[PDB]
Amino acid sequence: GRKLELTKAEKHVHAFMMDTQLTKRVKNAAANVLRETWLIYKNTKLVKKIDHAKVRKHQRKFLQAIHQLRSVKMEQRKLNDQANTLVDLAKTQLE
Amino acid sequence: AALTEEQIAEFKEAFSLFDKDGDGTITTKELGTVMRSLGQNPTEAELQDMINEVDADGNGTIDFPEFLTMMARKMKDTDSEEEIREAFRVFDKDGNGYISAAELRHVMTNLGEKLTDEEVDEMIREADIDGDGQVNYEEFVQMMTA
Ligand SMILES: O=C1N=c2c(F)cccc2=C1NO
Ligand SMILES: [Ca+2]
Ligand SMILES: [Ca+2]
Repeated sequence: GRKLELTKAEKHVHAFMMDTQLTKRVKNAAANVLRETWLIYKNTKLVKKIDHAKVRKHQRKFLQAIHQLRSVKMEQRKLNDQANTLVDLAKTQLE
Repeated sequence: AALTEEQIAEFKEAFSLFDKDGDGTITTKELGTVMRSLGQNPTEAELQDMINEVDADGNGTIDFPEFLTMMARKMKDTDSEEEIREAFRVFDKDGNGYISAAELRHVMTNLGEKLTDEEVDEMIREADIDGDGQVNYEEFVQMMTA
């Protein structure tokens, strides 16, 4: 039968955005990545006049939004392997 | 997604692993019990997401129809050769690709669920391909997954 094989994990992280708390988190954090990337770029490349405090502030909001996205993505990976655990358990009845 | 009649029947037996009280539906509470019996610790929210991903009609539980529908989309398997080799590597003390027969016996008789000393002898008989008292676990894992 399947011997040592296990359910194959999906190509790329795609799932569980039905969660609606995860989806709100992605939407807000991603928009904040867009917001702070623009604001950091403007305050370093489109000003005559680099205001380093402005840059620190948006650097802080930037890393926060980036890591929020990371955090959602890892949570989706955890949910996917939890679901594949259940699929694997049920596939033992195929033997 | 094309479940044979056979797989449909044995997935019914599979439903009972999850439906702990037999009432025809799987709840978050039953999935928590199941998941913890597999040594995992999903949070309440993670259990809700498990259910909600499969619950087609939205009544909060999974019935065999929604259960089987999900199964049909996840039948593809992949080989485990490399995950297994990494489990062996946990015991590769010097990171040289080898675990001694004596160390393998130590690990297998003291950690996890354990093997009997008679069981570890049969394991090592297969694992020490070269008879040098050392287990090249990459090669051993390749022979078991061949
Ligand atoms: O989300 C799921 N809930 C499941 C269940 F109870 C049994 C087998 C597979 C399951 C899932 N795969 O994604
Ligand atoms: Ca039940
Ligand atoms: Ca349902």
